[PDB]
Amino acid sequence: AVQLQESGGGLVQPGGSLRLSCAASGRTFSSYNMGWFRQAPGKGREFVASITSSGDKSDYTDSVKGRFTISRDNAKNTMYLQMNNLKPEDTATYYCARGLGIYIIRARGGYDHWGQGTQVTVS
Amino acid sequence: AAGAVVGGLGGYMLGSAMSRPIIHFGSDYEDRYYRENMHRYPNQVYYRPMDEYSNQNNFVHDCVNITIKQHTVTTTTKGENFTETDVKMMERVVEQMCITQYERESQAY
Repeated sequence: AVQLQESGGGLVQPGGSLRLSCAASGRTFSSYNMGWFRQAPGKGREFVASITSSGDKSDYTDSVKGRFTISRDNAKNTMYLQMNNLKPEDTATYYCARGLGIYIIRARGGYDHWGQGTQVTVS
Repeated sequence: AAGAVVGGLGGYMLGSAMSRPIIHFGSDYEDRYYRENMHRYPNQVYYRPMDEYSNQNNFVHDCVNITIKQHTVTTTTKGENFTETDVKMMERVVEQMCITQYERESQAY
């Protein structure tokens, strides 16, 4: 069973920068689309960004476009989320997930294999 | 609505066949192009339950993207070819039909 693990979370000042990582076990990382979601208390788990298997296309929720950058290193079984110009509204547990089907989508139903999450707190 | 699988993922809904809205593009020419070609564009949209999103824009983006992906696949096998203008026009009309669908889902809730 492929498992995913987030890291890189922490406490960061408004306007600051953090880079998250998602590491996958197994040997099929590059065969699947991947995504990042976030959940704050009192809210549900919501789309942040996604990237195709090859890296050829990416997608973002409107509130993070221009601030956050998703990428992947297919030779290292790792996805990243570079988060710049962080805002208080970005505070959440961030989860990585593996795409279902061949199309990257924004719906919560479009991914599985959720990690346990990494906490990001913007003062 | 009808349940659907697209691109190997289930959980989609396929809406009813709709009356496509007339779209304005800011030139009479493109308006008339649209009127002449709108039959080539979707009149049914693929969407997912509202509860799979935290906002309307994400619901509508998925609905636009997957509808036009599925339409492009199924119509290219029957010989269709879409130009850049066609794609732009499809994105606008499908976006309106997806917003209508979102409103229907949001009133039901």
